[PDB]
Amino acid sequence: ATRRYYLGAVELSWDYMQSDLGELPVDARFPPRVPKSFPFNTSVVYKKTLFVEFTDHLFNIAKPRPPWMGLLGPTIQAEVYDTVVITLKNMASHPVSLHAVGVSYWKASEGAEYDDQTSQREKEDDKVFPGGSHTYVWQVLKENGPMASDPLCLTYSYLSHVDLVKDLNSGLIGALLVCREGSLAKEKTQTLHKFILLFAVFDEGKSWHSETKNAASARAWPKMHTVNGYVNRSLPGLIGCHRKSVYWHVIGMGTTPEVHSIFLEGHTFLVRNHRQASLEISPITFLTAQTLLMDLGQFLLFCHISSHQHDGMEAYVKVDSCPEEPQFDDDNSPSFIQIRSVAKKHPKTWVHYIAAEEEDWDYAPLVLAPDDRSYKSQYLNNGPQRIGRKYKKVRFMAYTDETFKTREAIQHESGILGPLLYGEVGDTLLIIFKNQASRPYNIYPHGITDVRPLYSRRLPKGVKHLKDFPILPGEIFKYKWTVTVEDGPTKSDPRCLTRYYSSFVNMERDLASGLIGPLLICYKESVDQRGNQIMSDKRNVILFSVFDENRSWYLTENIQRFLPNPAGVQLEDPEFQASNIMHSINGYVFDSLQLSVCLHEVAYWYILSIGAQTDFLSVFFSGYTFKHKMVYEDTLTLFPFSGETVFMSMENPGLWILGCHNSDFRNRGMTALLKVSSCDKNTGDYYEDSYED
Amino acid sequence: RSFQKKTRHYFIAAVERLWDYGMSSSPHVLRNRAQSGSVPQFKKVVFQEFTDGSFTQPLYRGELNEHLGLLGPYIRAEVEDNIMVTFRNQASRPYSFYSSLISYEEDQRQGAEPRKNFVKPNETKTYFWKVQHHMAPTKDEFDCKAWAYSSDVDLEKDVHSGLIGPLLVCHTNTLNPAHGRQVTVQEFALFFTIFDETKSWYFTENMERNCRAPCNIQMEDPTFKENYRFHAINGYIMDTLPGLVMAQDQRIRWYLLSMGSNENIHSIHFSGHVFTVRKKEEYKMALYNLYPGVFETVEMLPSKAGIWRVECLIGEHLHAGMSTLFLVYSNKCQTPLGMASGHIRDFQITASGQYGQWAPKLARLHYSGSINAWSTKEPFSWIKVDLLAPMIIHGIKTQGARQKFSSLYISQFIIMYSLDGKKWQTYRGNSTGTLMVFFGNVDSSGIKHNIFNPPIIARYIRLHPTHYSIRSTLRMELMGCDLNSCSMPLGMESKAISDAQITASSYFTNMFATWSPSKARLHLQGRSNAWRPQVNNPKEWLQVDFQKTMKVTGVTTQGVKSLLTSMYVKEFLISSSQDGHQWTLFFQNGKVKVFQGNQDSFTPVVNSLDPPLLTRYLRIHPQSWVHQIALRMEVLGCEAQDLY
Ligand SMILES: *[C@@H]1O[C@H](CO)[C@@H](O[C@@H]2O[C@H](CO)[C@@H](O[C@@H]3O[C@H](CO[C@H]4O[C@H](CO[C@H]5O[C@H](CO)[C@@H](O)[C@H](O)[C@@H]5O)[C@@H](O)[C@H](O)[C@@H]4O)[C@@H](O)[C@H](O[C@@H]4O[C@H](CO)[C@@H](O)[C@H](O)[C@@H]4O[C@H]4O[C@H](CO)[C@@H](O)[C@H](O)[C@@H]4O)[C@@H]3O)[C@H](O)[C@H]2NC(C)=O)[C@H](O)[C@H]1NC(C)=O
Ligand SMILES: *[C@@H]1O[C@H](CO)[C@@H](O[C@@H]2O[C@H](CO)[C@@H](O[C@@H]3O[C@H](CO[C@H]4O[C@H](CO)[C@@H](O)[C@H](O)[C@@H]4O)[C@@H](O)[C@H](O)[C@@H]3O)[C@H](O)[C@H]2NC(C)=O)[C@H](O)[C@H]1NC(C)=O
Ligand SMILES: *[C@@H]1O[C@H](CO)[C@@H](O[C@@H]2O[C@H](CO)[C@@H](O)[C@H](O)[C@H]2NC(C)=O)[C@H](O)[C@H]1NC(C)=O
Ligand SMILES: [Ca+2]
Ligand SMILES: [Ca+2]
Ligand SMILES: [Ca+2]
Ligand SMILES: [Cu+2]
Ligand SMILES: [Cu+2]
Repeated sequence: ATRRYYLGAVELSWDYMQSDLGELPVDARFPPRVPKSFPFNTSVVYKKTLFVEFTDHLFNIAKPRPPWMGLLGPTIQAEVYDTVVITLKNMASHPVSLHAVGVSYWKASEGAEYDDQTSQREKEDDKVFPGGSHTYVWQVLKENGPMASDPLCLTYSYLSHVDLVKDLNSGLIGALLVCREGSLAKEKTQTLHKFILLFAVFDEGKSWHSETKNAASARAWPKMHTVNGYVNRSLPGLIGCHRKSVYWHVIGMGTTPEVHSIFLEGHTFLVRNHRQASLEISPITFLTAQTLLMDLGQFLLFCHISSHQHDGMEAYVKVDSCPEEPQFDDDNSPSFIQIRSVAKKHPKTWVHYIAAEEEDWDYAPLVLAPDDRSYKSQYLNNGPQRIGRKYKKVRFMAYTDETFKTREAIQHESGILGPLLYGEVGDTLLIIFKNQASRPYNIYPHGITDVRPLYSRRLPKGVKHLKDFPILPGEIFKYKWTVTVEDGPTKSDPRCLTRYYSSFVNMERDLASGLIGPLLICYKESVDQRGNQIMSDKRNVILFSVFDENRSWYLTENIQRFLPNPAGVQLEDPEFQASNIMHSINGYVFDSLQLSVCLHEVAYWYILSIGAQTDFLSVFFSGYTFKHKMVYEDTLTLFPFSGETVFMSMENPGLWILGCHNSDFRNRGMTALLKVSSCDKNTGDYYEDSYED
Repeated sequence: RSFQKKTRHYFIAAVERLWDYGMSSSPHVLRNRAQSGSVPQFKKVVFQEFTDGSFTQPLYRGELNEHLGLLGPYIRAEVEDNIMVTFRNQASRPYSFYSSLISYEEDQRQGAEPRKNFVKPNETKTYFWKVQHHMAPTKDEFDCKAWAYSSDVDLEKDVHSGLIGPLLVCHTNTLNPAHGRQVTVQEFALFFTIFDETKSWYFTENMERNCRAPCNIQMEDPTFKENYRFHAINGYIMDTLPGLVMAQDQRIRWYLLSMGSNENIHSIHFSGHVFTVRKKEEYKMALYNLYPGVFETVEMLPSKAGIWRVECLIGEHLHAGMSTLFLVYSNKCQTPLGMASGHIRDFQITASGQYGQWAPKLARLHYSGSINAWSTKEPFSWIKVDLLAPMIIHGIKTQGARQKFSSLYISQFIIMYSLDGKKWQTYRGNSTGTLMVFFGNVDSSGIKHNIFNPPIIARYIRLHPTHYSIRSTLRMELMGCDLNSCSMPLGMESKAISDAQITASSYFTNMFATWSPSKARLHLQGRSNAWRPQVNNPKEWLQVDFQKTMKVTGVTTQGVKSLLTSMYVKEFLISSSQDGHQWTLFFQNGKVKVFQGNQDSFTPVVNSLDPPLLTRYLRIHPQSWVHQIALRMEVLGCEAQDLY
């Protein structure tokens, strides 16, 4: 055929309901509870209107269709060519239309009301009205298909364009997909894994009536954060298999720069063909992806950021046993007889006698300037109610003499960061770690998945996942980080995705104080390198961060010292607050580092950001400004979604004095900048093979 | 000693200007009390190019660069060669040119950035690098890159008051060797963003027009906050963006170098239009969330014409400007405007002189002794036309006339256009020049069929004889295709419509005569060529089983002229149907609309149709005949959805 859909707009009311659980399928159900009427400790509700179902005309009114949805306007899947047809009946008060975004039209579709020389009956369905039900038309074009390089199905949607703003916010949108020819072939017989998330910011407090003067109608107040239209862990549906994977259909939406990020307390995501686990999502995007679902149980698919949590956005996703249908110093380096080149494949486990102790740190040592300099000084130079310059925090060290070895020492060309740590695929990590600070903290890696404290997969008597608890009081614990491939680089991605680790004594706070480090991840087996003694090769790391001492467990121990008056100082006001918020940029501020990059020094920068939230522009501006390659080569650019990351090849054929781009409002002349060098001389190698060691 | 091996120089500077929008204001005092009137103006600064003589000559441009927004000039450049960017200041704050590729900068105990910083105004300077590959298009197509330029003095303060540059590139044998860049397809750069002002130029700027409007709390915070916020691409809040002359069916490529503050993450959309992109493959999309500072180019294509739009789907920043229509056309029509055939009435015209009865009421083959064309004299003459409305023009034709012995023509003219007279454009075109110098004829019956394409638009077209033979003069019938690319023949004449699809009532047949509708098409001739009913009644009807539905922009009529007694059709009506069983008369302004046409037969005449009918079947009935009721004809339309 060429299938025809019939859409409505029944003005119904929303729940954001509770219960969740399941419902008991096929022959005999019972949605949970049913304790009668009175105050179910009440569940606020607003009234909206969303596109709908129906086989012809009918009345209807109630709750949601296929559990995992209801809200989400009716999904429209389609093959290529076989044209689709609609017919919306505005059974609502809003005159709303229907757009399309991503296909063929004829002006007989782009629901708009602008100067488009065409006149009515061209602008007819380009905007309907109450009670009036008007028909729609558009085709699936060859110029609209996949790209033989694109997954078989493009995440697309639609909605009523008669003013997005006072529309969307009520429920104007559904799912629209297009995919390779005869496709009703294998979807109509196998993949019940046709699920489509819908991260939205319904501002239901902009779409229906006004007032403001702090008893029959329906509305209350402000913002939201949801998914498919649910919140606080709620939202039924969502179930995947074991050995098999799933396919995600996302759709941004928020009618305002308000962004929203999202991980999966359980996985790594696959877009394009790059591991990214984070669904870096914008105010309105159509990002598809998937997930090789190993393991089992339920994971908190949720929005990871700032104040988007308690406001919802969190939604569980379960998995289960699926059916089965089969038919002064320096002088050492030994030597004997060279075996030509020497193969010897497979992996090996890395060692790390590392720990985390206290110490005061400063973002100096550069110029000063009192009174006047009310910027580059509210920090580095302390006052009667200012301390800046140096604070007492705690980082990660490789330690040179504990009771269990060492192998450290370090240059400042990599700030407070944690002694970097490679990770070949398959390879495994042993991180003999021990406290050595005041308050017990932890150390977990954010990029891996198999993290069981070797010798046994058990856990501190009572507990669940080392993160949330296993604090260590001044104790010492042995860790094992094993590395599958799931944990690392595809093909389409440059091998070596940046990463990081830190405490989870809570799941965040400690950090700010100072605990942090990088943790690469890569793969290869052709022809490697190295060095010897105190000489590395992949020490190109950088990470900007928002360190708010106003939250470090050492604000008092810091103050009572560096601060004149004992504790007479003020409580907390926008005043000194922001005057104690130094910005790292690798923990250094304004200037330091300047790095040691040479001429033609083919570089390989591993970079990321942390601290506070907000996307970030960042670049190289020097004796060449500089470009790099995130596949394609790119300008003054680098947009990492905070608490997120990506590295980058930076073949360095430039020069010196590199304003290291933070390129963002206050951040610029508040603290960041930085520089880069341009050396010369010193090098070796060997003719045709390997030898220098 | 004289050959060549690649290099490109570009003259450019940073001048200040005035900035606004709008095209609908209020009279001197049409409301004696107080209402509107104002016109928010601004003192921004952008990049301009020329030759060297600063102002006067020849800081100039225009034409396919209409859409250039504030944006500097398209500083293109293939690969491997060298960018020669000579720059001159031209305003306050010593701004500075810059691009991530200002690479290959000597070095030697100096500072390629700590020194080349800013350039005090007045004083000028140049920058000149090599086109290294570590900065350019790849094996994975999208033939031209999209780099960017702007001052690195304060870095932002600058950027805001305008001053922005789109430096693209391409690879080797790719750009029209000499005078031109690419063209294999069309290139457009749309710079999305959010202008805030204040955090911009300074003093005077933020000081033009002062006081306090309706419902104010204070200033410097609760004042007209989002008022000084421009939400626009190339700075054209509201569907104000200019230069978007499309080209139905010509691969296209957009350079969407966004940038801005930290809110400017505008997820762009192209009103009903998909496309492709690359980053190591043919990844396809229909939206693109340009992040402030990004750049990415994209390759789409218009399958159909009409007017569409583009806008940050971010409800707010959209419902606040940022959006434009890109008028695309159908190169397949270039239909004649009819300056030979009646239609365009003598009414529409004018020049500056009749110079002897020779005048605007004459043009294109009109033959009559020696009063068959327009003419002029020595003065810097000029002729204008008013299509009665705006339309697209694929091009014009031109001729001449001889007076007794000596002959008259023209040899080169310049064209000017606009949409209200008030405005006036001295049309450039492809080839270089501060204007496009065309070419005339050189005798009567020249016919220099020129052809804008870059096609033009407007309602008014002027022609200015730059050179002529003894006496300027001419005829013509310039042709176009109009707004939403329509108005072109449909079968009938082209015989592209089965004479089995044209049924009708009375069809008098004879022993010589045989006026079966099968022979009822414009200009047609032959044996019993035209249509004649059994007998001339005041009703009758001719049918056209159009088959597939259609959009009709109008109809043309005629009438044979047989054996010493020709005959036309003056008054008449038209029907419409969705099969041969239901009809809907075409009423107008009120009841029926008596269509007036034909005053002879040796010519064709046509009726408009304020409200374009559109059906798969069309009937027609005449009223005020002449001698008899003959009719030959054809319609007017442009395809549109069917099988429904
Ligand atoms: C004013 O400026 C404008 C632009 O700013 C200039 O106009 C442009 O001129 C160029 C010519 O130099 C035009 O480009 C032409 O493109 C056609 C393509 O026609 C085919 O495809 C059309 C749709 O494009 C798709 O298919 C293409 C397949 O060829 C493919 O590349 C593309 O990516 C698309 O997917 C379709 O509408 C047509 O029906 C047709 O199928 C091309 O044919 C032109 O010439 C080629 O030349 C080589 C070598 O001479 C031939 O070997 C090829 O076969 C082509 O044919 C021509 O040459 C043969 C003899 O070789 C000749 O017999 C024939 O008549 C052709 O001339 C050419 O590349 C571009 O389209 C114009 N832009 C516009 C407005 O559309 C003006 O030059 C400039 N000056 C003026 C007038 O003011
Ligand atoms: C989703 O989960 C969220 C998790 O917090 C829910 O937030 C809770 O929302 C309720 C009301 O919706 C709050 O109830 C009130 O709590 C206050 C105590 O805190 C307030 O008062 C202090 C006083 O100084 C003030 O500083 C705080 O800012 C608060 O305003 C009581 O005094 C009131 O009587 C009332 O009970 C909860 O406090 C709040 N939880 C938190 C964060 O503590 C959210 O409502 C849930 N919504 C969904 C999606 O279901
Ligand atoms: C030095 O800078 C001044 C401005 O700071 C330049 O003055 C302009 O000169 C041009 C002609 O060269 C005039 O058209 C402008 O009106 C002048 N601007 C004004 C009003 O200041 C000057 O040209 C520069 N060169 C010198 C030294 O004369
Ligand atoms: Ca319509
Ligand atoms: Ca419309
Ligand atoms: Ca923590
Ligand atoms: Cu969020
Ligand atoms: Cu926006």
